[PDB]
Amino acid sequence: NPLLAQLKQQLHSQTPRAEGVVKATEKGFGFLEVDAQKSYFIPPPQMKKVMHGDRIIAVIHSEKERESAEPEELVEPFLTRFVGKVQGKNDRLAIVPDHPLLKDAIPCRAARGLNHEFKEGDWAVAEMRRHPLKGDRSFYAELTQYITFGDDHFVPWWVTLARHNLEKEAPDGVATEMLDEGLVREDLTALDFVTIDSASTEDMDDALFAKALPDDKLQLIVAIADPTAWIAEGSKLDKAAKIRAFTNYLPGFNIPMLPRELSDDLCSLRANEVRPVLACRMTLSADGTIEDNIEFFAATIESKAKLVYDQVSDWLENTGDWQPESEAIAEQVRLLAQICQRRGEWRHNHALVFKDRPDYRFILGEKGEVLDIVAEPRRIANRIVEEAMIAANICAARVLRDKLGFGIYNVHMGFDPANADALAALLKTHGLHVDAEEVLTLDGFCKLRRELDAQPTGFLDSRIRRFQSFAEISTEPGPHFGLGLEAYATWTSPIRKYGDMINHRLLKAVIKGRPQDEITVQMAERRRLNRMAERDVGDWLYARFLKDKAGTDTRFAAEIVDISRGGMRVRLVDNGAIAFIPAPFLHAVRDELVCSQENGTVQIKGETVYKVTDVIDVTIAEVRMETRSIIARPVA
Ligand SMILES: [Mn+2]
Repeated sequence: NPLLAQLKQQLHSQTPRAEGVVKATEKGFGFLEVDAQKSYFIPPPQMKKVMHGDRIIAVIHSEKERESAEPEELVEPFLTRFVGKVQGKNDRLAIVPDHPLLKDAIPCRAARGLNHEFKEGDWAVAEMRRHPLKGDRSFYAELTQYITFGDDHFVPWWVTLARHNLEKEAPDGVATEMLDEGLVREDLTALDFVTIDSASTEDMDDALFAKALPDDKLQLIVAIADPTAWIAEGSKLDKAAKIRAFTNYLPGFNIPMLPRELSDDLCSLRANEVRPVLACRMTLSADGTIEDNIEFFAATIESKAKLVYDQVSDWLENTGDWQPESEAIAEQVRLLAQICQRRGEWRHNHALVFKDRPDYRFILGEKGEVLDIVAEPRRIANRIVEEAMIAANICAARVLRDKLGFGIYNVHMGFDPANADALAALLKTHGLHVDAEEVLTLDGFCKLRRELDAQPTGFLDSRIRRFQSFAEISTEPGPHFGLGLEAYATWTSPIRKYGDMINHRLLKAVIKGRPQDEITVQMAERRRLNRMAERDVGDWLYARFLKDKAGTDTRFAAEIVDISRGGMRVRLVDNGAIAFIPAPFLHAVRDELVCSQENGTVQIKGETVYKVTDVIDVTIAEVRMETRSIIARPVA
């Protein structure tokens, strides 16, 4: 009855359940990772109800000792929109999802309107449609897009773009005429300005200059291209850039935020071409600070030298190759050098000095093969443009703070106020004077940051950094905890950064007389997707580059980046590749070996033998092309 029914329902609700994530491997039974040590065993027949990565509620089935979990509710499904390689016969297609841990092929079927005959091996986008835990018969996906075919060498670029639903083209750009508002655009032409960029860039978005002043003072002029002089709010090209947010840069291939006809010409600041530029005046001295000596003002220049980072850095030491032809550009290089080497001193004493992990560059043939993977050096000329840029992005942050309290600012809070006392405890182990009170305040943050520098290695720094939040983007001004900036505002690259383009329009309002709520929402999101994309293509290419090295005695220095319970992750110093080293390769006696994810150490016979940050030599044991995984072993 009613009666019987009601009883059964209550007996049903009160029964033991746990919520967790399914962790399957190449076995039949899996586990529900509940938490710290709670993991339940999921038996083979029950494994077929769920997918590795699914978040589920399970009924807990009572047994004498070893308990069992029976999948009952799907909380959060692992797959929704995904990519994979198609298989099967004409009318019975399946798709193996592109993920190390999901071997099983999912029945599928093309959408409405999709007409492509899905060959075998075809890469497809799919959307999950059926799940056994939703009362469905079995797993069912819908093929919604064709990416490319199986043997396609360009698989790495296309699949990555498709899985993140990123554009693969520049926006269509009808380039209409240039605009007018109240442009009292000045005249800094005659005075010879210089670009300092890489070898192959057809767009230089920045120019530089300095003046012979009287007593102990300098005068930097940062000159940045004017995209907003042509593009207008609402404009088609305005609305496409809003969607894209950032230029997506990948190994050998970029997806421009803006049409090339601006980038390469109209906005580019070439050689001896008159170009409408937005500039910034400033003065520095022996310590190096600027006050009410900064004006932001539209102008126009005729750049008189296209200058390469290495040629420039060659001369700023002495070498055998290059000489600046002019006495104009030559003296103007000495200018910017003294500027740079003095400007570093203000940020070491009032901010946070940078050590920006060495960008790796892929060198590819016209067919996509990896020839090499060099690491981009940070010589002096790089630190010249870096310095200038840094200083010149600073000036905007203040200005736009005073006029509006609007801007596109980058807000790094530092440590999560939750982990707050979790941290002052940690250092307390390491024996480090950290009052939980001050901590949060910038003064504390940056004073702690100093003490870390004083350490033998970067171990403790790696530790504490599991405690901070991520740099965000906001409309209000904030502090750049990570940079040591009071406030930070980017206008350095309006051509690649919508934020910097929005800043430009705000920077125009300054000279003259609020970016909407969800703008930052999708600016953050695109930067994430852009970062994952770049990383995923690189993972493919590393696997291809290193393949022939597997089983060989080639050694590679590798820094240990993360310790897990089953082993440790290293990044090869020379190329940046990430490899895994399983624990039975670290020591032959398992009970003698401890890997703590939580302590960033590996102990052998009670002692610490490796820690996050260490640099050891490794050989390449295995490279799995299907999954792009690289296994390494320490040199013995
Ligand atoms: Mn540049």
